[PDB]
Amino acid sequence: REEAVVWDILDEVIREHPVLLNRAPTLHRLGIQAFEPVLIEGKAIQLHPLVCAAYNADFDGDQMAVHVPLTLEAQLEARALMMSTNNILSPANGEPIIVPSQDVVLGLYYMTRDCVNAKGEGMVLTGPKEAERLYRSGLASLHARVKVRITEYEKDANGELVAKTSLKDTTVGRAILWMIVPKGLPYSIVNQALGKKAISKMLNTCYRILGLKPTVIFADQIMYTGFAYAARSGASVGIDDMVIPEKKHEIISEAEAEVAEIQEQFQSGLVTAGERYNKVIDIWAAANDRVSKAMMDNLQTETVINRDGQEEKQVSFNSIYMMADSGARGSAAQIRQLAGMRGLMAKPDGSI
Amino acid sequence: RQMLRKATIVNAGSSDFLEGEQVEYSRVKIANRELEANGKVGATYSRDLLGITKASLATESFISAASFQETTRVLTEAAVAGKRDELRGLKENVIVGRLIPAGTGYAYHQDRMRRRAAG
Amino acid sequence: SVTEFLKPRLVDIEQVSSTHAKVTLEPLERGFGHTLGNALRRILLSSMPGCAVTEVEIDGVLHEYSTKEGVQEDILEILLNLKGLAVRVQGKDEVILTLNKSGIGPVTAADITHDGDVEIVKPQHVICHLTDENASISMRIKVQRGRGYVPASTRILVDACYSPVERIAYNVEAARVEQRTDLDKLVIEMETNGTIDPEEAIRRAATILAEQLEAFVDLRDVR
Amino acid sequence: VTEFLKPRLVDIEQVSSTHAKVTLEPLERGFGHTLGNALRRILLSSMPGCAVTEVEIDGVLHEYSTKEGVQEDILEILLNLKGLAVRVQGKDEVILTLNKSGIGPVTAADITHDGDVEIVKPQHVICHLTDENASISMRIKVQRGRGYVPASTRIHSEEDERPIGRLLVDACYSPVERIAYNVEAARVEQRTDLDKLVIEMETNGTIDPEEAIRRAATILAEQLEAFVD
Amino acid sequence: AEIKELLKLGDLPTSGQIRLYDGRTGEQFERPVTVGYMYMLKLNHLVDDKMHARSTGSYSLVTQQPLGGKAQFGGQRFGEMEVWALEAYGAAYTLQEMLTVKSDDVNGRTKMYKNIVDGNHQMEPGMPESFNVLLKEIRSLGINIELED
Amino acid sequence: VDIVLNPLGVPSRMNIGQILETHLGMAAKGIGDKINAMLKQQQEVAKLRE
Amino acid sequence: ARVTVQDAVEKIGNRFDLVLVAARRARQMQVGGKDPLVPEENDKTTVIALREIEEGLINNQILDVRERQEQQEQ
Amino acid sequence: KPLVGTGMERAVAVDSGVTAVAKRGGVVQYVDASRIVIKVNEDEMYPGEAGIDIYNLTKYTRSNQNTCINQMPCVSLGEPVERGDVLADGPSTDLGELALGQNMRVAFMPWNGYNFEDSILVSERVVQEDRFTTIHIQELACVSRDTKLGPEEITADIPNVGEAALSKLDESGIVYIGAEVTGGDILVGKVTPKGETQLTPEEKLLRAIFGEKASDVKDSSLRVPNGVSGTVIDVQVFTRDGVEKDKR
Amino acid sequence: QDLVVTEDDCGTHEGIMMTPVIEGGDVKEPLRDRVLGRVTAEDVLKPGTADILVPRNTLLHEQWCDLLEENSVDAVKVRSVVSCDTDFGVCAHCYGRDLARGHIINKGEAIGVIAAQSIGEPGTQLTMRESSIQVKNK
Repeated sequence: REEAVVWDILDEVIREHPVLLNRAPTLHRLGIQAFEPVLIEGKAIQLHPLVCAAYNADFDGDQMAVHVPLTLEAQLEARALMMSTNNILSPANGEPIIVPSQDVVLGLYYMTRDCVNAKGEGMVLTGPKEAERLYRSGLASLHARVKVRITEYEKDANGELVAKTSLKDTTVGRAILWMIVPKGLPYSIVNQALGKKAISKMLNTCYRILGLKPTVIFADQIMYTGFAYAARSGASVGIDDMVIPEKKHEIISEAEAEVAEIQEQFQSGLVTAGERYNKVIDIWAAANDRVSKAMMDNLQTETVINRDGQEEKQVSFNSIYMMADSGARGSAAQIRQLAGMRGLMAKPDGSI
Repeated sequence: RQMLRKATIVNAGSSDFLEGEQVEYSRVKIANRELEANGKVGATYSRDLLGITKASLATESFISAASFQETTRVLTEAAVAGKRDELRGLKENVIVGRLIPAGTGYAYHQDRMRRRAAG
Repeated sequence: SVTEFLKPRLVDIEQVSSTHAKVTLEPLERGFGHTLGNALRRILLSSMPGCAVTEVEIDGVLHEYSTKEGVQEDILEILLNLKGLAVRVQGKDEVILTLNKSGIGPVTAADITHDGDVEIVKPQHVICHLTDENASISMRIKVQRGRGYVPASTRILVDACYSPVERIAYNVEAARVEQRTDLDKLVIEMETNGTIDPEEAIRRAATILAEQLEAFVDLRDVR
Repeated sequence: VTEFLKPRLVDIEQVSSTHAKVTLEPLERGFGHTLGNALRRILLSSMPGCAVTEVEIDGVLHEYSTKEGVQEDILEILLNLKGLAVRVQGKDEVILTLNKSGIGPVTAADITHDGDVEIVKPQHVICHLTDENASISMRIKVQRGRGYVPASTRIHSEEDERPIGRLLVDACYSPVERIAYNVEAARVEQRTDLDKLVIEMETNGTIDPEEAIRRAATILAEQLEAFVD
Repeated sequence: AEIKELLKLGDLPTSGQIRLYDGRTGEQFERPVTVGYMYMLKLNHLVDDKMHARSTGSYSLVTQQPLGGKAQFGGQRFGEMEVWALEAYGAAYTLQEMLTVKSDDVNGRTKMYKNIVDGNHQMEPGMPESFNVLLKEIRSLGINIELED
Repeated sequence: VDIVLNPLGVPSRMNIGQILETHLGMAAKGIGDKINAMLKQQQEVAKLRE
Repeated sequence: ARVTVQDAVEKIGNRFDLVLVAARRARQMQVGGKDPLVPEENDKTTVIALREIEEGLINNQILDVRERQEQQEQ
Repeated sequence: KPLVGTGMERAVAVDSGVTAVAKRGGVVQYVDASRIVIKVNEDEMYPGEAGIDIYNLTKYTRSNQNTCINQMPCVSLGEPVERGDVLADGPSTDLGELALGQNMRVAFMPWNGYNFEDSILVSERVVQEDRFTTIHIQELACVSRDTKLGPEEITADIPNVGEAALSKLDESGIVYIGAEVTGGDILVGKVTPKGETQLTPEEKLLRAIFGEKASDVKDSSLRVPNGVSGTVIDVQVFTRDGVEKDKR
Repeated sequence: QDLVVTEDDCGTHEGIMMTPVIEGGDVKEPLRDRVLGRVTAEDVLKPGTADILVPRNTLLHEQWCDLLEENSVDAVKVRSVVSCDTDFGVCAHCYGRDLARGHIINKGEAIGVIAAQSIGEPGTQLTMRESSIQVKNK
């Protein structure tokens, strides 16, 4: 009859009974984890970015497997061993299994940045209402010279933490992210531009210092905070964001003449066909390297900003460049192909 | 450590005048014989590594390594030996459905092994 | 039915501290709960009455690059710690208070001249650092009454933290009523500045908004 | 409050019968953003209306089938006629009707005019006819709902009912379909510079702009009422 | 180039970046974004076969196992690599039940169903039927099947 | 707009074509909307023709 | 729920007997005849047994001693 | 219709032949939701020929991939068209294009984790207008199979059966076209006769009291699939020659 | 299929010395992690003569690593697999924790199970194919 009272009964049962999930091709011990089951109104499974890479799927047409611990020993073991909330560090490399690799990294990066001097650049405060000074008005995560009294806590005493108040200047976003940060770590870690490897270092150090419980608290908080802040950014893409360096059109032309020169040698018979081929290959490689350098410089931190000096070469804001810098997605090698030449990329089977 | 086992011996050493005895078993025999009873019983052994394609046949449970690659000759040999699987390996306790001496069941199997002591 | 909307009945609120607390509500309409929470934040933050500290005339150089003169507190430091003091004007308008003490060093809230309508939530609130010797100084600070907040860069002179709160946010959770599961629940988590009951402040904000909008409903819900 | 200067409804301009740009009085700082956002949200949220809910037509038995003399499919009939919207009186769950023959285009006007409903535009589509001899006969039942009610959301309502010949379709049941905010600051000289928010509202024409705004405001007030407690 | 030009002819941003408003909190959005219309196609592999469950099924006449790929509420078969993974867990109860409860057990299936009804949470190992079947297959070919104690 | 696309995948597949699609679609939807708006005032045949 | 299990691992050390003790307590609670020494909050017997063991009240020796006392009292 | 394609879809449907080309036609004679009749002008009308063409497109034809192909008519009335003109609107086609898919508005931004790597965020809007709703037509069948224990015939006579099941069946046992179907609803009800009984005093009394079934006919009925529900679009039947049941 | 932890201590001084991999141009893999979670033999001693850095059986949790980095020692003899005298698998004194369990691997730990999926994990490999002397530093 599909009774709603039955629905209530099932929800009462569904509370204290964990479940197991796994992906299609088992490759690691990371393929299957255990977690608290929560009903969702749909026709699919909902997965946090917690076990994502370990699941080795890719948000595409895929399947998962659910396992019901029937015996009490089964439940105890799964919450004890199969539970994802324990596979923190990768059993093989020793590094964290849970390595935040989604756009949350991009959001934390957008937290700790400073263009040159934004609105209220010289603002100095305590920090608690910095959430107002940013969210309401007054401050941006991209702001510089924001001085704040920082109440760090170092567990210098044997099994005991001691607080300390300073006047560290930073950006709005880094100091804000310091709020959800746990007590142990010094704020020097929070003084950065928040790249991906930086996130990795933060996670590992936190694992070293505190322990799994606050570590998981911080991890989830980082997930939520990134999912929020990066959303405040949007960070779209467009045709103009990729900028074509005009120098290649000259440099390549120069290399073109070089090839003709090599060709002329082949016409004179002085350069062997293999020798001419090697020379042309080296010339093309050098031209490619020069063009790649030119494209990088065009996409480097090369943008003049109006200010007292009015010539302030700061970090560029193009999606691809910043994402590669922090480490979000894509490759600088990928970018060069997309905007400069794709490279040699010549191999019928082995040849060039 | 898997790739090296079943050591070959040059001197019989009162153990056996053959080749291919488990290096661990050979050492165990040497310890239980040289130290306890016959120190003069020394079997000069030679350790050589083994390849995966063949070393798979080196198993102590007949159920194990049975379907390893083929079974026809394997089953023939197992019957010819009048051999007993003895329910020892992980695959053994699994296919048999015995509490493997692993995980929490290790102690249980150990307890079973404890029961295997008294009887 | 057509115009009936779900009202929240479970209003259980857990107080973490005298200022830190989180309340939660029963099912609000899907999307309506989120709108309610966002508007609650916008109103309760964009405008919040309270007496606050704005400007002082301390004994020494009017420039920020001044000397400690044995106070062992930078001018910015003493100013910020003074901003970290809860001055509530009962009925008094912008008034002035001054302080002077011996050279103990412990700069608590008991040194300044006591007023009737002026009240301090914290008798141990820090104002400046420990003096180096028996030297004193004249505060000559003033406290005003206002709503919301204002930067001191524009309006002269330390700050305008007229809102007597610390932090607040709303979290939206989902649930089912009986079977339909598109049910929204708003749970606020807020630390207060102090001297203000979060329940009383919330009720005051609700009344403020209701009065601010009552002219629009065209005297709706007459009977 | 300290002279909170509450805004009020004023300067309401009707761009069209279903396109409107209305104004309000100026308000104090910080409310205009909240006012406009909450207004757009609540207005789009719950605008009760009347629409076609179940169809019982003499001709077809299976709507996935064709019909001689008629051009559009029966599913096409359901789609185009789903464009039927009409003002409804206090009466709800009514049965309007429409039956006609001929060779001209079929318009919404050829519907049985009852005393509790009003068709906004004679220009909707009723599957314009093709042959002289054919005669379409239908009676459309209209219900009053607040939002989109799924086709199988109404499935459980009929246990022994709903014979082959009476069928259900989906709807929106919300004549709002547009509510947007634009806050400016003007007409403030005697006091501090206040802000007036203009609301762009393009309803289905079923609900009046001011009436709908008032209903939404009453809903919001009812909501905020518990918030004090 | 002609696209960006016609954007001006369409009175639209040639760059395409445009203001955005967050429907959840109503903040003017940073990073003016370029938005548009894109085509999208729905591919065959719809959900209409995705969802799949099972609670209690029938055993086969031979090997007494579950059905398969949604054939009569069928159920898929686990993986040997997954079995190795399960061993890597060292979850003896889990693997034991998987080889017992989620396997060909008939008389153990009934006992377990009765226990689950009674809330006993116990599985009885016994010996797999496939074991005796393979023993017979040995006896079926030219070798006696005899198991010592 | 009813579709908010995950944008972070833009680089790792050189899907510039998606961006070209975004631009072309914005322009074309604009052209159609403008023509329909011209129709809303029941504009003349010669004017819409030009 | 109790997301991560580290306290029980430290209380046991071998990490394989901790689950055994938890399951032994859980089966005994499910069958009956025992009372939870920790204040339950309408949860599964597994979580309650895990909490009681981690509280420093249930061990492989406490349960054995209690069982021996119960058997001898018959 | 596909807004920005590659220019080919016209021909890609033209030569594909899921639509109808106007073979030697000059103007439209009759247009119908089941066919189109076109009168051929005398210039191209063959002598002694009707000068009329009837293209009877078939809606709701269950094609190879279990999809739902239903060719639609292009013209409305009296449309003058020359030879080979696109006359039929085919599946995923619109006035002659490979109309494969929906042109939906989108914007570029990540947000709130719901668009983590390869996710698309369709709000309630495209649910409302329900663009991209899927169509399908799926079939089933049954057989009579005159048997040794007794022929199974579609008589809707199901002994020991609930009445509501028969509420949708015909005297033939068929279901009338246009019905709704959910669950395991009986589809084609045959009754396979079983081995005859003796005097059988218990069974004799059973036939005396209730009778007419005697468990002689065992349920040889067809029922709707489990977890597949719908509405009966169309039916067909083929009986071995010499068998003239033809009830419905 | 048979590898698992069965013994605690090997009681055998036999082991292998681990040194930084200074191969090619420079050190590809420093012996800071190569023995990071290792438990050496009695071969741990300070660079000074008659100066000892660590005892026989001890695992470098985190602090001996930097101290030995100050000691400028390259190779240390530690007990290893098989080298652990247990006659079946190996003793725990030559396995370490090397996993998310900061506590050492426990008795019954199927290290071979722990391994043997580990080796093949990178299923992303590539396939289908005296005169010049330069000094790096002083």
